[PDB]
Amino acid sequence: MVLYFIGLGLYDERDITVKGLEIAKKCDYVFAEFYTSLMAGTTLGRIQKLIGKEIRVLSREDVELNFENIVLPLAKENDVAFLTPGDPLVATTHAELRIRAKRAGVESYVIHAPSIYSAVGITGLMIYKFGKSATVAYPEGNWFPTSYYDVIKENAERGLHTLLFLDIKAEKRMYMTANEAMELLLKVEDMKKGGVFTDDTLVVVLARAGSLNPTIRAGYVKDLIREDFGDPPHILIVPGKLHIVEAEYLVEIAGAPREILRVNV
Amino acid sequence: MVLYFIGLGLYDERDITVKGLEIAKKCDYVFAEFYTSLMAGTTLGRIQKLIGKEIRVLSREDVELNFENIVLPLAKENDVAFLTPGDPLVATTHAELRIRAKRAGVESYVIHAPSIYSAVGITGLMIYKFGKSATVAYPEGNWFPTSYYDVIKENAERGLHTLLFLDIKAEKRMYMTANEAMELLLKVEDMKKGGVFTDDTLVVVLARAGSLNPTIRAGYVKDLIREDFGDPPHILIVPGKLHIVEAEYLVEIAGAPREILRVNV
Ligand SMILES: Nc1ncnc2c1ncn2[C@@H]1O[C@H](CSCC[C@H](N)C(=O)O)[C@@H](O)[C@H]1O
Ligand code: NA
Repeated sequence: MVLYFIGLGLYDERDITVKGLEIAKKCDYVFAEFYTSLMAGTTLGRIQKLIGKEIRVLSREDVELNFENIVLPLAKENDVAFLTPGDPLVATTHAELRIRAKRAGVESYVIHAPSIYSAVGITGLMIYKFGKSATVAYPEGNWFPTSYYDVIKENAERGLHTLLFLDIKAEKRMYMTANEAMELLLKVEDMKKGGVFTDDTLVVVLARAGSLNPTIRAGYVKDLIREDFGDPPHILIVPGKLHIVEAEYLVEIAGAPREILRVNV
Repeated sequence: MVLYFIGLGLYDERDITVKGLEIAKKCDYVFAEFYTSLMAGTTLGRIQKLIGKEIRVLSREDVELNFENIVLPLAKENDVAFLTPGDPLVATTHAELRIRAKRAGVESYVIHAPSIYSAVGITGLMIYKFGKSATVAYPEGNWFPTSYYDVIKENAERGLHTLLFLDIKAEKRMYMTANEAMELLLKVEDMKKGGVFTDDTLVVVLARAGSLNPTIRAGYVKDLIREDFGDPPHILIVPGKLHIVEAEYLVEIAGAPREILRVNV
């Protein structure tokens, strides 16, 4: 009679919360999806071992189309777990899945886990200063999306920080690097000429959040555009005017150049 | 020989990540603070039991004024952990404590935990649509804080949602409720008369996120301002222009007025 939406966390199989692990262990069936995002620091096998249950993986179609035929039927007479990377209902559309559960007469509960939305606090950037978020998507064919450029403009205009999710082809396990995102943004700048993103723009890169050894770097596009930030996933941030405290953290912790203490404050 | 910033989670001792627990179990000394947020579903004892270590609780003054005198000295010869509610670097100034660690020659690591900042995803409001965040602070003496009113205005104009952290006076066991936040906002409205927060404003309340049965409610201020949302902690959200899919969830899951289903395009 119960369906548990359980967050897997940021990076590896230890990023799930104790609550989520123990509940997953007591469930009769455990499902998981890896199409909204991936757990770059672990594997299905490792996660299976930790939980001590076989995990049935579901595709985007299995969920978006046949969630009530695959998952809900079992949740009617058993305790079922549905695992997803990060924090459940975060940057996803699983929210409506709770409505599907309701109409099928199934109870559902959410077991939270860290999300990059909050994890980016490790960059030293104050959380309240973040504005609207966006995703940088790969252009393809005759399609060149640029709305993320406008989000940065509107945020920075109000002194707010912009969290930019980088394109990911989950099924193919292909990551867009921060380097690629920067190249894309410069190209967009060249087309819109808004003065939003240039070689002089200060950016922050967070790689492998959740890992004990994440890469946290800050500097101007001209110097970071070709830097190696390590293995994905990469997250790009375009800070607005930093607070003194923010800049100091970037310099002391993210190796930012002293120059930001006077140019970006 | 290192210092661990470990988040404890939203509600109870089990909201810590498995990563955080295993690491905390092997530390020589464990410190903590419980003034930045309220974990309404656990106690110091339970946390101590789970981690299997005695925990020395610090006050805001101990941290802000003497962190390098109390904690850092031990971290020079031992493995030390500093525990906090939710995520240690979200809506706190703890980030700066990493700079102090550096100067003391102490390497520090951060272990994330579920945060209210991402847990709001359970309201059904899309996380990317949130703008600048703010805190509703208790007025003290002749001093009546009001900036949070302008944050709402700026966000709403942009059709963005506004997350409002509520005040907390831990040493006095005072936890601002959504009801008090609302009362204060109506007062600010009467003064600034910007038409930002009135009896007809649609709001969302999330209480005790992290527990299995949090209170999730959406509705007009006139109807919710005197509603009982249960024990603290609470957060208040003033949504921007709602997406049809956000409205549906608010209605089906948060008991919102069915009329919000009719969005004015
Ligand atoms: N479990 C919870 N449920 C509802 N609100 C919460 C909450 N935990 C924190 N809050 C909100 O956040 C405020 C504290 S600010 C500190 C947040 C913490 N660092 C975190 O990452 O979660 C509380 O006063 C309340 O307004
Ligand atoms: Na945000």
